[PDB]
Amino acid sequence: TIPLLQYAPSSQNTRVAGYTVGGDEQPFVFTTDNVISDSDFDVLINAAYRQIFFHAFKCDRQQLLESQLRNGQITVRDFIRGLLLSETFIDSFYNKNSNYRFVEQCIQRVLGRDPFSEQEKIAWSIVICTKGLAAFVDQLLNTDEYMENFGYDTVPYQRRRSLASREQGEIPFNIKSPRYDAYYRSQLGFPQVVWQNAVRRFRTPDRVPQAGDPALFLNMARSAQ
Amino acid sequence: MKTPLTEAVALADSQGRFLSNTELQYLYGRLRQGAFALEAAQTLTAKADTLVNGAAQAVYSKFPYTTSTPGNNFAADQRGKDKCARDIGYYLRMVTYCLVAGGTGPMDEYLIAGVDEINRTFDLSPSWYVEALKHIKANHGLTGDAATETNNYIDYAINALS
Amino acid sequence: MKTPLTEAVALADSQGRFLSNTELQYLYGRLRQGAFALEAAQTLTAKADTLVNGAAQAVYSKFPYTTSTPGNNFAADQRGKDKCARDIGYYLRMVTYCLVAGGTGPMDEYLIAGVDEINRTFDLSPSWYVEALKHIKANHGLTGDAATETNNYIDYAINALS
Amino acid sequence: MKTPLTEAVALADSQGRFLSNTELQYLYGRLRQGAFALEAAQTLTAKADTLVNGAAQAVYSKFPYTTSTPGNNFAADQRGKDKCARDIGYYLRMVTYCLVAGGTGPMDEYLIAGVDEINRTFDLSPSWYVEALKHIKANHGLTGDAATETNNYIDYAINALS
Amino acid sequence: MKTPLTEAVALADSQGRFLSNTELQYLYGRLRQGAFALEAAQTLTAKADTLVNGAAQAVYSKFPYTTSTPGNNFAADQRGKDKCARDIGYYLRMVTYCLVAGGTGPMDEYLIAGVDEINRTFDLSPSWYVEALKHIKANHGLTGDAATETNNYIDYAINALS
Amino acid sequence: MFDIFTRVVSQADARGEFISSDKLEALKKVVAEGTKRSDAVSRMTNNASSIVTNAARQLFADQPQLIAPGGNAYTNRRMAACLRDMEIILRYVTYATFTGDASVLNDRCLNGLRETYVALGVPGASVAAGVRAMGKAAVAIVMDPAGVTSGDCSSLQQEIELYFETAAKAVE
Amino acid sequence: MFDIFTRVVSQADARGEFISSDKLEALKKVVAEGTKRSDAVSRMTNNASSIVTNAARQLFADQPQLIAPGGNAYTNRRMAACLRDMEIILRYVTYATFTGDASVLNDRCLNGLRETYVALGVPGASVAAGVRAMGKAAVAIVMDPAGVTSGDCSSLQQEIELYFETAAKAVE
Amino acid sequence: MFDIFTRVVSQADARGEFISSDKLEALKKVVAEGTKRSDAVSRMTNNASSIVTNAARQLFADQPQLIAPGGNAYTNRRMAACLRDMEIILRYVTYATFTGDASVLNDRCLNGLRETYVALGVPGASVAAGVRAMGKAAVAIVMDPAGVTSGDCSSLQQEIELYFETAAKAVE
Amino acid sequence: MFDIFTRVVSQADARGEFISSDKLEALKKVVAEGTKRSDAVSRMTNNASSIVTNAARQLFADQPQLIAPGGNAYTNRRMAACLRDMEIILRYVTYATFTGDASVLNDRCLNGLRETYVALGVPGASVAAGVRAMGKAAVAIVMDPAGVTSGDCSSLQQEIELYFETAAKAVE
Ligand SMILES: CCC1=C(C)/C(=C/C2=NC(=C\c3[nH]c(/C=C4\NC(=O)[C@H](C)[C@H]4CC)c(C)c3CCC(=O)O)/C(CCC(=O)O)=C2C)NC1=O
Ligand SMILES: CCC1=C(C)/C(=C/C2=NC(=C\c3[nH]c(/C=C4\NC(=O)[C@H](C)[C@H]4CC)c(C)c3CCC(=O)O)/C(CCC(=O)O)=C2C)NC1=O
Ligand SMILES: CCC1=C(C)/C(=C/C2=NC(=C\c3[nH]c(/C=C4\NC(=O)[C@H](C)[C@H]4CC)c(C)c3CCC(=O)O)/C(CCC(=O)O)=C2C)NC1=O
Ligand SMILES: CCC1=C(C)/C(=C/C2=NC(=C\c3[nH]c(/C=C4\NC(=O)[C@H](C)[C@H]4CC)c(C)c3CCC(=O)O)/C(CCC(=O)O)=C2C)NC1=O
Ligand SMILES: CCC1=C(C)/C(=C/C2=NC(=C\c3[nH]c(/C=C4\NC(=O)[C@H](C)[C@H]4CC)c(C)c3CCC(=O)O)/C(CCC(=O)O)=C2C)NC1=O
Ligand SMILES: CCC1=C(C)/C(=C/C2=NC(=C\c3[nH]c(/C=C4\NC(=O)[C@H](C)[C@H]4CC)c(C)c3CCC(=O)O)/C(CCC(=O)O)=C2C)NC1=O
Ligand SMILES: CCC1=C(C)/C(=C/C2=NC(=C\c3[nH]c(/C=C4\NC(=O)[C@H](C)[C@H]4CC)c(C)c3CCC(=O)O)/C(CCC(=O)O)=C2C)NC1=O
Ligand SMILES: CCC1=C(C)/C(=C/C2=NC(=C\c3[nH]c(/C=C4\NC(=O)[C@H](C)[C@H]4CC)c(C)c3CCC(=O)O)/C(CCC(=O)O)=C2C)NC1=O
Ligand SMILES: CCC1=C(C)/C(=C/C2=NC(=C\c3[nH]c(/C=C4\NC(=O)[C@H](C)[C@H]4CC)c(C)c3CCC(=O)O)/C(CCC(=O)O)=C2C)NC1=O
Ligand SMILES: CCC1=C(C)/C(=C/C2=NC(=C\c3[nH]c(/C=C4\NC(=O)[C@H](C)[C@H]4CC)c(C)c3CCC(=O)O)/C(CCC(=O)O)=C2C)NC1=O
Ligand SMILES: CCC1=C(C)/C(=C/C2=NC(=C\c3[nH]c(/C=C4\NC(=O)[C@H](C)[C@H]4CC)c(C)c3CCC(=O)O)/C(CCC(=O)O)=C2C)NC1=O
Repeated sequence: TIPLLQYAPSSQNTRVAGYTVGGDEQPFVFTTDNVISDSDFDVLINAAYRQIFFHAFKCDRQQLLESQLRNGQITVRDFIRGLLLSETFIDSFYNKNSNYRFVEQCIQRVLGRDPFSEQEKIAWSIVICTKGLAAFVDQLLNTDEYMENFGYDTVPYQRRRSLASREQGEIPFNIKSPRYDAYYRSQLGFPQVVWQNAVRRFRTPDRVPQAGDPALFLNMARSAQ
Repeated sequence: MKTPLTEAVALADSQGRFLSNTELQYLYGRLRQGAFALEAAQTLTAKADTLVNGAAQAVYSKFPYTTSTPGNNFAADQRGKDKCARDIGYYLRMVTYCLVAGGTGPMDEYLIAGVDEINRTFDLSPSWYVEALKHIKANHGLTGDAATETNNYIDYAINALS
Repeated sequence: MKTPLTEAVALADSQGRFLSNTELQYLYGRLRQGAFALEAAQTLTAKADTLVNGAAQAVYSKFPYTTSTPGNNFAADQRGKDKCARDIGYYLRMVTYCLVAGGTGPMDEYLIAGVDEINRTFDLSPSWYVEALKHIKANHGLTGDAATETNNYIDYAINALS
Repeated sequence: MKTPLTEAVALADSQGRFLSNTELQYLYGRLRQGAFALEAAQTLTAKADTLVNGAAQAVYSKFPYTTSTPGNNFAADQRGKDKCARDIGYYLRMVTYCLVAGGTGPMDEYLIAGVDEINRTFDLSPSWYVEALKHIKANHGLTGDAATETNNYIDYAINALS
Repeated sequence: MKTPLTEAVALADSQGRFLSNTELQYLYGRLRQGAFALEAAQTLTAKADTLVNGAAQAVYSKFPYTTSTPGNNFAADQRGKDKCARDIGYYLRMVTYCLVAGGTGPMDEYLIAGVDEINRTFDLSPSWYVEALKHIKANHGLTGDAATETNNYIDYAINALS
Repeated sequence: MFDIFTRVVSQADARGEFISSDKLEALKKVVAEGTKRSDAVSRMTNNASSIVTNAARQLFADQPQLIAPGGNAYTNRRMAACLRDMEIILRYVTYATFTGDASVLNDRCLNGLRETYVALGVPGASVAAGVRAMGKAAVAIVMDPAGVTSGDCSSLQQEIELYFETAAKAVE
Repeated sequence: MFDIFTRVVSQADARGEFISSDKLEALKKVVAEGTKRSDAVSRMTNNASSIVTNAARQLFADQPQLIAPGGNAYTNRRMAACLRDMEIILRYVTYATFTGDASVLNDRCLNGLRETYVALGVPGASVAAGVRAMGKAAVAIVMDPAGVTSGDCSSLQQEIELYFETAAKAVE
Repeated sequence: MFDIFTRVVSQADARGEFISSDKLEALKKVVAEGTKRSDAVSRMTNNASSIVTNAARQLFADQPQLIAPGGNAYTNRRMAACLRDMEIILRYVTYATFTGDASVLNDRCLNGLRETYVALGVPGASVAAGVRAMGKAAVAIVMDPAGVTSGDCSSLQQEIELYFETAAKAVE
Repeated sequence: MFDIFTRVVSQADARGEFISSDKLEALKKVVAEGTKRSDAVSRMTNNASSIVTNAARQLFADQPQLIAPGGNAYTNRRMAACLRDMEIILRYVTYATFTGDASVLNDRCLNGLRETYVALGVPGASVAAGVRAMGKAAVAIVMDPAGVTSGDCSSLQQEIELYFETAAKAVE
């Protein structure tokens, strides 16, 4: 069928080479092949959850993918695919956002980079409505950038967020993009005002005692004999 | 958001296919459900106030250490029992919403997704709400088909809590 | 593989949950469907042979250049018309399977997924099978509820072809 | 598997670089820890049996409805109290393992990862083990630096349970 | 950015947990390091000017073709030798920063990440800075614990260059 | 993504008490007219292709630029993509009258569509004329009765005109 | 992944002619007994949690090694994972009696499960005893007639015993 | 991501000469007070859960809307997410006083948090009151002495008040 | 991935009682010799590059095929990859003597390495000779004492010979 629009790429910290070195701003990398103990599976599963769902609660966790991955038949790439097509991601991210903001969020969380331009999210928003969320996630995983940067056996991360000798590099994309936007919090109607200022009690205004007032000596008379 | 209609739309939507005959059946099968379901929601709305009061009675009679031992979580004083009336009223209202929508999605969205951390951090033993929902499912006195729907309904509530 | 039951199982598997109240309605709504659907499948099995012969008659009468012009795709000689009887018999049999299963999944799996390349490479104009399915949906003569559902079912066939 | 040495190895493996000068300090800082830690593990091994018996005493005195109300989870009969001795002995032994390893990884691997579902499905209120660990951290009587390390230690246990 | 404290924070952030006994162990092990490290940074600051002059002397005596052959990279004239004083002063200052921070992260961030392309494109043979760092590690004269850090320290510099 | 049943649910939850009796008469008559509603949707759905080609055929008869060279829908994949967009708008308005609420329509397809058509260079008023003509054919396809039980299908004709109108005004 | 309706479909397609009349009597009585079938499934999943804890509590009363140290289900996450596995096997046998076919059961969960339990070191006979006791309780939740119209259900108790038996024999 | 040691390093590098003696007296007394600093952090994270529930329980006693229906923290996952956010802010302020610098706090969590809470519809002043009460309890937990040698932690009481204040003012 | 502390932990857990006193004398003397252990690791990784080039330079002096055309390490990226492999084996044996256990070595790098070198066509005995010569130089960086306190490192020179030997025998 109809191919994608050709959108020109824009400059970013990713398409550039970069001379990376081992520091902490580099995300700890979680790979299926070397975790081989039972606890390190828990750390990897927690990290993939932190990326895809932002701290999934026990309701959001899928027993089948975690079980099957601890046995080792599942690849972590297939595990991320199963997370994206799972209903808690669809419910939290595909439902509440429009197609364009969903593609923005999904590119950030699968590929680990911001989309290059608005026309890229526009060009990728054809395929999700025409061919389904499964085909969108499948075509996203099959692209060569996800494969060269992470591969089969690596949980993705935000790639080259922070440059050397910077205080800040970049917003971590978990802070930057939450699941609501302004448009759907308007539907939920959340800014109901806290209204705890200027209540205007009607009781009579207190007047400071004038010089020579009897009360002025009340507080010392209470302390005296 | 689990109603049969939105899941039909999500299936057609995920697939990308147009609405079909398979989706259509759900709508007139939602007739087998809804023709009693709206009646049962109304009669639960009538039964509601005595249901929460009896459920509070059953929870206090099952666990006397709640009404005895002083604590923030326990209903020793008045305000704890007010929190209990609030919590069981929330549970009964989510049962009514779950009954009107046709699926567990309102109940699964408004109650179930955070109940594990709330029961962990705030020291609310879920067997209390087990007692409350079991007393409700014994006391509601639904008739025929509507009653059967609630059991599947209220058992899902207990299974999410347990 | 689209039947309402397997889609309920697929939804519960993707959501990783036990079948809820909504799923249960699904099958007794498959009663609203199936109580006529199996009757209509039997009466289509009886109607079948005159249906394919009349559909071949209608396709040959609509497009005389098929029976006139010599070609591999066109039914000039006997063996082309034998291929036509095979193709329309396949279409009618997939309609019967689609009617018995309850959803479009047998028809969508056995016919629809490759029909675009076959019509492109083998020079089979889909308006021929449009004529054939329109003649079938006019000639089948189903009674009451069964006929409208079949009509809707056959419109999905034409919409996949067009 | 959280010990400082395996985390240094994991950091060096994830970065793909051999241990630096900073990595070396880690182990001679494990000297500030271990020079009291092995002593404290031995004295906990000596204190162990009276610790579990006093913790069972404190849990039964805090919650009399456990020893009163008949149930599978509650310690009404002998075998329930035997399960309690098993559970608190497991908790104390994981504290000793956590103390010897130097990090929370044995305790986090052997106890913490499944405690939420076990407390949910088997009706074990975690405030019981809160009482047990608070009684242990009051009763162990550790001296100097060893006592403080355990306290950060036992508070992590309560924070995982609460 | 490799100091032991920021790596402890990075480990706790990647695992999503709070600190443990290990963080305390890490920093009071940074006492085993820092109680000599700040002394050694001060005495290197005092030794600094004669260190760069002797290192320039050793590099010129090891490789006479630098002071002989005319070129932009070679220190034939004055300004080349000024560039050499700048380069070895940068190396010694990064050693001092690496000593004060406690880990290789300042040195690995300010020197190591681009040294391969700079030595490739600008024709700076790294064996020159090998000579310079070997002369520094022979000439600095730090007794006891300080010497081990430097060898561990300055050997990492040579291993990054070689 | 909102059914009208869960519209009543979410409004009563933001209120915070039980569903009142007046809303229950309304929901009961919704249940008595949802029969009309659901298969009104599918009636709209079956000729959906012929509706799409007739509306596009009329649109390119009315505006000869869009098949003229230099126009927006001139080359072959752009013309096919325009047919894809008109099919998508019809399918989502079909979903919206199946849910009984315009929330799926305004939620799933319309919202960023205005900015998409402006940023692409696509005319919006041409789409507005297309969805309006498509809606006229849509009710009439769903309104006229041929081989169908006589019924109160007029209620849908109202709401489906509202849904097509919201689609055309939100495209702009 | 096969409904018994599409079992008849796929068998008649591999044959290649229409569905015969004898299969249509059988499918009609399937339709007349599927009422029993579907909500037999849901009353089985009514007490699914208490069924799971009762079967596991019986299993660890019968085999005291599995809660003894050194046993397979001894530590806390391994015990929780065993409860997860028993819940999964009950849920899939529930899916299988909802489809009316054991194809979902043998297709979705049982097949690699034998090799998984052998490669993990997990005992298989303990699982077999657990699923057998779980099946006994499962029908009896189903076979009991309290609070419901009473009609013959000798078919469901039959087929669910078959499904639990296939589960236990395929675990081995 | 900056330790105060590498704060001195990066400032002396942007200067471009060696670290002066006055900064070395300051760093030596940093080394003599970092003992207080590091395990001040851990006694703050000792009662971090009870601190979080006490601050949230006070906040929902002060503002009854947030547990009233229609409020921001009303439903169960939104309330759990609010507890998650308060735990995260406490944990990052704990990291910041462990590094000894507010750079981790302003760098890791605070910066986009202002825009996130505005775009979500979340009130910011409620968070500000929560972090202020949480900071009061935080120093006092660390400040109070139970089984610890008496010492001058005034700087710690000082600097952690600064860190909580920067957190609350950057939330706004 | 196993520290010797958690080796004692996991063995005592599979036993299922507390850690005995004899293992505690052993672990205390482990703590008294781990000083030697950890920075034995770092002085091994002090000259790791020169160790790698000296072992490779000796290997290609001993086997002139590997720099002859047609050999395995002949072209430039294959020679660079061989240097990468020797650096990786040295780094992992360095990790293994830092953990104090060969579990990281046999767990992280050695296991599939045998099959990788056979399936690539890479000679294994050449790697075995390389790791053996590399181990000799490795202890002697450690083994010879210059400008430092004398010590009983015989036990430890010991363990790194064991680790290099396991590496060379597992390459084969
Ligand atoms: C809509 C779904 C929903 C659920 C499930 C829910 C649970 C819930 N129950 C709470 C409190 C409570 N719930 C209870 C009720 C009980 N505790 C007991 O010990 C009794 C046995 C039981 C009475 C049945 C009590 C006593 C509190 C008070 C906690 C406190 O004051 O700190 C709180 C803390 C909020 C507050 O401070 O008012 C939440 C979030 N809230 C919700 O909005
Ligand atoms: C189960 C679903 C199914 C479909 C849809 C199907 C279509 C189909 N029709 C075919 C041929 C054909 N189909 C036709 C039929 C027609 N062509 C005309 O021009 C007439 C108007 C029309 C008669 C209605 C003819 C004439 C061929 C012969 C092509 C040839 O001999 O090269 C072929 C080539 C296979 C062969 O060589 O026998 C396929 C795959 N096959 C299937 O198995
Ligand atoms: C190594 C870490 C570890 C933990 C944490 C653990 C918890 C644990 N406690 C259990 C039972 C138990 N634990 C208790 C203990 C108590 N319940 C109460 O009501 C008392 C207040 C409290 C006594 C302090 C009891 C009574 C049971 C019995 C449940 C039963 O018999 O069904 C069981 C069920 C296993 C069995 O049937 O023997 C597990 C898995 N097991 C572990 O292996
Ligand atoms: C990671 C495991 C670990 C911990 C927990 C630890 C704590 C720790 N705190 C210490 C001192 C101290 N800790 C405090 C803390 C305080 N005093 C107050 O009155 C304040 C309220 C409070 C700070 C808010 C003080 C005042 C000292 C005095 C000695 C010193 O300056 O270190 C010391 C000095 C050495 C010793 O006590 O034997 C230790 C060991 N050391 C460790 O290795
Ligand atoms: C902070 C870490 C840091 C490093 C490592 C560094 C290396 C560095 N050395 C340079 C130049 C240089 N470095 C040298 C030094 C030498 N060349 C020789 O042949 C001598 C043997 C050796 C004296 C030891 C010379 C001669 C140049 C001049 C290149 C030119 O003028 O084109 C330049 C080019 C910049 C310029 O034009 O001034 C860089 C970037 N710069 C840095 O900022
Ligand atoms: C789910 C809701 C949804 C909508 C509505 C949507 C629209 C949409 N329409 C597009 C293009 C288009 N839209 C049109 C539109 C028309 N042609 C005309 O002349 C008329 C003015 C108008 C017909 C009404 C044309 C010609 C293109 C192709 C422009 C191009 O691709 O270069 C594109 C660019 C991708 C492509 O198809 O090449 C998107 C994403 N995408 C979505 O996901
Ligand atoms: C999916 C298979 C299926 C179909 C086809 C179906 C149609 C269907 N249309 C119905 C009603 C109806 N259908 C119509 C439709 C119309 N009347 C007009 O005059 C208009 C021109 C036209 C709409 C454009 C009307 C007016 C009714 C009246 C009853 C009602 O409101 O449902 C009913 C009510 C129950 C009954 O008739 O027994 C059925 C069954 N039900 C099914 O299960
Ligand atoms: C969809 C079908 C499906 C099944 C059935 C399945 C089973 C399965 N069971 C597992 C573990 C387990 N299975 C058991 C089983 C038991 N405990 C006992 O003592 C008894 C012998 C038996 C209870 C019947 C135990 C203890 C573990 C944990 C072993 C471990 O994780 O170390 C694991 C390893 C992952 C983990 O849970 O840690 C898988 C993948 N996975 C699947 O995807
Ligand atoms: C999802 C919500 C829902 C439920 C729960 C439901 C159950 C249900 N069970 C029914 C029948 C029945 N159900 C049973 C079940 C049994 N009789 C026995 O003696 C056995 C022990 C047991 C099976 C193990 C029987 C025998 C009938 C007779 C009518 C029929 O065949 O459907 C019917 C027929 C219609 C009616 O009763 O009004 C309903 C409604 N329908 C629903 O819509
Ligand atoms: C690392 C730093 C970091 C922070 C701080 C952060 C905040 C953050 N808070 C959120 C929600 C939230 N935040 C709150 C906040 C509160 N409830 C109230 O009523 C008070 C006004 C306030 C408590 C202080 C609530 C209720 C939500 C849930 C809103 C929703 O999810 O719909 C969300 C949306 C995702 C979700 O949890 O559902 C993010 C990303 N994320 C980060 O990565
Ligand atoms: C990470 C930075 C760092 C290093 C490098 C370090 C090394 C180090 N090695 C030491 C001791 C020692 N190191 C050795 C090592 C050896 N003696 C031999 O004859 C053998 C050939 C060789 C082992 C192969 C010995 C024998 C001692 C004696 C004291 C002791 O047992 O620690 C000590 C004891 C305290 C001191 O010397 O002041 C230090 C500091 N400490 C540190 O903080």
